[PDB]
Parts: sequence; C-alpha cells; structure tokens
Amino acid sequence: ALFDYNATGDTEFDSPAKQGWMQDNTNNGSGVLTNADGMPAWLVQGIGGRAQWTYSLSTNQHAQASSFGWRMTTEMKVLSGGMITNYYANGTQRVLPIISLDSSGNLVVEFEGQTGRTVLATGTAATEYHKFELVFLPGSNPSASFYFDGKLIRDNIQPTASKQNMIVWGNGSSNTDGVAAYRDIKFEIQGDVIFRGPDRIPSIVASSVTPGVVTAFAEKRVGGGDPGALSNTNDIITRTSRDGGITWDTELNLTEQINVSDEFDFSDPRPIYDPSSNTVLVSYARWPTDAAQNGDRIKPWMPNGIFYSVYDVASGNWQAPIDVTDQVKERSFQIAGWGGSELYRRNTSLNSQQDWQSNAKIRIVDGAANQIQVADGSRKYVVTLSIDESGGLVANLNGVSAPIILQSEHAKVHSFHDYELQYSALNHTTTLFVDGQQITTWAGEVSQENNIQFGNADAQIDGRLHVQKIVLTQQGHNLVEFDAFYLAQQTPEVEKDLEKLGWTKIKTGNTMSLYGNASVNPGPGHGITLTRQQNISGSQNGRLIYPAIVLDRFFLNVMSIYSDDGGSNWQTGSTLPIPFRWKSSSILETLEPSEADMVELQNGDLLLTARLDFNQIVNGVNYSPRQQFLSKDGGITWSLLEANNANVFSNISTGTVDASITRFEQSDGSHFLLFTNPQGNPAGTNGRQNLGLWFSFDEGVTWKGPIQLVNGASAYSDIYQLDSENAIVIVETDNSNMRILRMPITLLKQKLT
Ligand SMILES: CC(=O)N[C@H]1[C@H]([C@H](O)[C@H](O)CO)O[C@@](O)(C(=O)O)C[C@@H]1O
Ligand SMILES: [Ca+2]
Ligand SMILES: [Ca+2]
Ligand SMILES: [Ca+2]
Ligand SMILES: [Ca+2]
Repeated sequence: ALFDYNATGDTEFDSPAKQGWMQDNTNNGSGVLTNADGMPAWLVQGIGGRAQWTYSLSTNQHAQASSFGWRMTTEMKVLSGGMITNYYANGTQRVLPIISLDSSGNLVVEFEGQTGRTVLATGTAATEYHKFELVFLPGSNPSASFYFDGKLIRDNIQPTASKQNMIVWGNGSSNTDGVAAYRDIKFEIQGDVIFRGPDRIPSIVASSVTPGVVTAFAEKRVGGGDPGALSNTNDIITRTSRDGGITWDTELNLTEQINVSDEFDFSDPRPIYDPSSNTVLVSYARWPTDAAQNGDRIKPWMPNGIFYSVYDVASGNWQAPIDVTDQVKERSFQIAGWGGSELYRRNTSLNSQQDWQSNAKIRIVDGAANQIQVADGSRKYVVTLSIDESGGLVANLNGVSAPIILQSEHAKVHSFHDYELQYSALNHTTTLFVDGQQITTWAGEVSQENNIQFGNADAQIDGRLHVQKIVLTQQGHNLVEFDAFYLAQQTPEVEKDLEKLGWTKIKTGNTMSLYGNASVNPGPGHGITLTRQQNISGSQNGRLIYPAIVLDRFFLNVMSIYSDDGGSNWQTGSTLPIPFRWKSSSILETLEPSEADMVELQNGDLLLTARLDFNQIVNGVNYSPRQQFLSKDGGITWSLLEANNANVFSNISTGTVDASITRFEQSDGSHFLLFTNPQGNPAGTNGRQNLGLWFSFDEGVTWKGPIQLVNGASAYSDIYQLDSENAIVIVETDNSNMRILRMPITLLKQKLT
C-alpha cells in the first residue's frame, strides 16, 4: 500500500490535506504551496513552532509493515534550520533521521540512537532538491538503511523506542526552527496480498513499452490442492496493475471459458512479455480433473495439453485461449537403449524379385546404434542413425564406408524424419529418401534373412530413438504396419503390445520402452523473449521460450518449448542431459529435473536453474536439490554445469522448492542477475521460510550472499524487473497467501559489500 503526497497546483489536490494528510502544527508553524522552476512544492514553515503532516495507520497496517518491511522516499530542499524529520513510528519504535543545515550551511543528517553526524552536501548543493530514501528490511534483527541521491549513507540503523504512531514529514520541533520545500513524499508498506490461499503457484511479468503495467498469475484452486484431484477444479487466474504493482484490477478467470463442466484442472501459468508487440503471452497446462503429473497418473490417451492466452497491453484486453497441444505434446513409441539393447523384429515373406518399399518416421533423441533394417531373403539393408561429436545427425549404411550427414542444425537433428527405402528389383538396389528427398542408393549385404527390424542394437552403445510409424509394402500390399502415433493415444482396450502384434522382442542388458509422452507442463514462473542471439547459430532474436516439464511415463525432465514466429507455432527442444546408473540389471538411479527457470546471459547463452526432485544421488555424486544448466544454441540443447548447484547460493534452503531467476538492467547499461528462494529458518536448513535474494555479477559463475526479503513463511516465488531501479516479487507466504514486494534493487545492491 502507498501513502503519499505529490505537490501540485491542481485545485482538487493543492494541499497535503486534500491528499489525506493531517495538519499538525503548533504556535506559528504553517505551510504554503510554492512555485519555483515551474515545479510546485509544499513549503513547510516551522519558524516559531512545529509544522508537520501526519498519516495514521490501522493496527493491522503497522503490523504488516513490521512483518514485511517498508520504504519511505522524499524529494525535498532544505531552506534553513533543522529538525527536518521525515519518518515512520509504530506503537513501539521508530527509525528517525534528523536532517538539518549546520552553522556553516552544510546539509547534514543525524540518527536518533547514534552519535555524530554525516555531511550530505556543501555549498549551493546544500540548499537544492535531493532524493532521500529509508528502507526497512524485516528479520530477526530488523534494521534500516538510509540513501542520499541513490547512495548508501548509513546501514544497519537500529530502531529506537518511541510511543509515537504515525507517518510524519516536515519540521517536527516547536523550539527548533526549520523550513523545507517538498515535491513528493511516498511511504510504502510491503506485502499486500494479491491472491489468497488455497490458490497457489505465482508468476509475474511487467511491460517495458508501457511502464507501470504489470500482470500477475496464479492457480485458482477450488477445493485446494495440486491438479489431478477429484476434490478440486483448478483454473488460471490473473490480475493487472497499471501503476507499477500498487493497485490491481479484478481477479480474472482465464480458463473457466474452456472448462464449462469442470472436467479439467489447469495449472502452471508461464507468462512471457514480448516488447515487439507489447503483449503478454501466458502458457498453461490442461489436465483431466482426476489425473495429472503427481504419481505419474496422467496417461497419453488423457486430455493433458498446453494452451495460451494473449494480453494486449495497450488496450488492456485479453484474447481467448488457443490450443497448441498437437505441436508440443509428442505421441510415439520410445526405446531407451541406455545400458542395453532393445530391438523389434517381424519376419516377412518379401520377394526379392520384385520392388518393395518401407517407411519409418523416426526421431533420434541421443546416442548411436539406432537402426531400421529390411532384409528380403537376398540382401539386408540397414540404416544406423547417430548423433556425431558436432551434435549433427548422421546416417551410416551397411557396406558403405563414408557416413552421411543428414542435418547439422540442432533443431532438425532431433526432430522426426521420414526414412523411406525403395528397393528396385530391376536395378538390384535400394534408394534412401528422407522427407521425400533422394539421399543415396546402395546394395546392402548378402543375407538369407527376411524381415523388418528397428530399435537400439548395441548394449555397449547408448542410444534412444522414438518412432511414430513403420510400414512395409510390396506390390500394393502392406505386409507390416505399426502406427505408434495412433496407438499411443488410444485407451487400454486397444492392443498396443508389439509382442502381441506380430513382433519379436530381442533385448539384452537394461533398457526401457514406452508409448508417447504422458504429459507436458509449462512449469512455474515466467518465460523470456530472446534479444542477444545475433551470434547464436540456429537461434534468432525475438524467440519466445520457457523451460517445460515433460513426463515420458515414469520420469520427469525439462525441455524448452519455444516459438520463432511470435507465438503462433511452437516447437520443443531436447531434454536436459542427466547421469544414470544401473545398480545392477535392475535398479535405475538418475535425476528428475522439474520446476525450472531460465535467463539469457549477455553473450546469448541461456542459464537455466532447475529443481531436482526425488533421487538426487547418482554414482556417488550428490547433485543437491537444485542444478544449473547452460545452452549455447538458443535453448535447443543443454549441458549440466559441473559444481554449479545449490552450493553456489550461500544459505539457501536445503528443501526442494520452486525458485525464480531474472535479468536486471540499470540505466547506465550495466546488468546482473537476481535469484529468489527460501533461506529456511535457521538459514541453510530445510524449510519454506524467509525468502532471500541473491545477486550474480559474473554471469552466473558466483552469487553474492542473500539479502533477506521476508521474515516468516516463504515458498514459491517469482521476480521480474519493474523499471530501472526496482524489481517486483510475488511470493507465497502464510497459508500460501501470495504477496507483492517492490524492491529498490539499485539500493539493496549496496548492502552486499
Ligand atoms: C521528531 C519528534 O519526535 N518531534 C517531537 C518534538 C521533539 O521531541 C522535540 O522538538 C525535541 O527534539 O517534541 C514535540 O513535543 C514538539 O516539539 O512538537 C512533538 C514532536 O513530535
Ligand atoms: Ca467452474
Ligand atoms: Ca481436479
Ligand atoms: Ca520458478
Ligand atoms: Ca515417477
């Protein structure tokens, strides 16, 4: 909440009294509106008496200020005298700076409870306008910091005993004469509730084209709880502010319109602000109301998907939801030959004396030894697909020495492609076509085998491939047909077991296979629009991107979901690379990245921070509850940053929870990163308490100790830059009530060192 006075000549507000303040003078104390350089100001005349203005707060507001912190900003000029007291007192204590001009005319400040003084300005500057700021941070040892024209003057100011209870500005003394002119006074209490529990999972973004416009989101949880519960119906809600996050409009339900009979739960609002169009595009997940991510209950044949809504900042209008599920939710049969081999073979009766054709729509997730083969009783033709050292897609044909580079662009390297083999009986050769393009022709190798086979073929070579369709035809007749794209989306009644569909499974070592992805989810927090991609091959400025959560069947991981056309068409990137180990031919030990957030570094690389759920130890290495990753290709592929985990954030909570990360750019052009997460209580322990703020001045290599922003419950949070000097934070607190904090980042940065 904001309590202020803005000097103006406008009749309706031409005095502090018309702006809610109460006059509190004595004897000859008075005041008058003064005009100088075309800028009005209120002149406090405390000569021969006290001259001040006060604002009373409710018992509840004082309690809120003490619990969540406050900030007082003043723009004034001291003309003469002393005891210029602009401060805040509650029914117990106060932080009191005393401003004055000394006998020589210097502008100085003293603090009740401290000895001595500090000279702020001398010469003509002593009687010119200046901006004063007092910031109070909550905590076990609450203290305030004083700033003069943006510069830290005194830190760790301890509150002093006082029975006064009110916000005050002016000359607070009947005996000491003081005269000062005020252009503006602002007292702000932090922590206003924007969304009430049981609603949860906050995110926020702000407009740079239209300063002051902020849009926040959360999950409206009727019945409470995570999505997937029969006892709840969850939707996405939003509120907008046009004054920098001070006042907010009516809570708006964005998904109710596409949840007409409460058959779904919607979750994880992931907003992205696009400066090119001055719009906010928020993506979110849909789930059948009775099954979701938790416990892997969601299945490929269920209504999980992703939708987005667009907000036009200029006119302040929202647009109806748009479904993009078919673009980002993969449907396929997946074979992970990680630590083993798994092939499927169907014996056939091909006639080598006549033409035949085979088609296989395949995507290579990683590794090698991934193949598709056809043997016709005379010759065997095998295509082995792999990812080379450069990250390109390579094909090797049996009997042909030189490998064939199919794709070099990372996005194309891991996408689905249609591999068609056309055998010519007259020419005794087979031609390979990829996506309709003729690639090469070869003779294969002598063989008496007659079959079609696919999968990962080497227990000693890791590889994962996904298949959507496999067909074999001869003389206008389909000998074999496996439509995994179709089967993945069917209910359990439909037969999907390959071994029951005419195929023989040949497996060695440890492997796993499954149908399509069970679900996709944008995750909690905000997304970003890239702007420093000029030197990133395959990427582009303007790309909209967020780190989504994908569940194949049993395990969670993160992958980028992005759009290079403003949000109309979306694509997916590769999942994060994580270690794995089989404690034997049976127990899988790996990681499960989930709630993630990313930021674009100065050189175009993307830094991602992810929550690590469930198992965190692999082969004796503890990856902690949080791990950072880096992408050098616009978010298509990632690399795990060794030793860059929870340990880089001093005093961070040891419990798994969602965090937030964002870029902050100052007016001078300089920049740095901001990160929010609970510290725990005591700090460094497991608990969703005391939200902290960390800074990185070296592109995420190191972070500077946290500044505590909240004293009490603190769970999920999101932070975003509001303007050149402030950042806005939305955070879950008591009973998950989500509150707003507006932090003076350029001032707080000075409390670090
Ligand atoms: C900042 C402050 O507390 N000012 C208070 C002063 C000071 O205690 C004395 O001037 C000594 O500095 O005492 C008053 O009775 C007064 O003079 O009007 C009330 C006023 O609120
Ligand atoms: Ca409803
Ligand atoms: Ca539900
Ligand atoms: Ca987050
Ligand atoms: Ca699981």
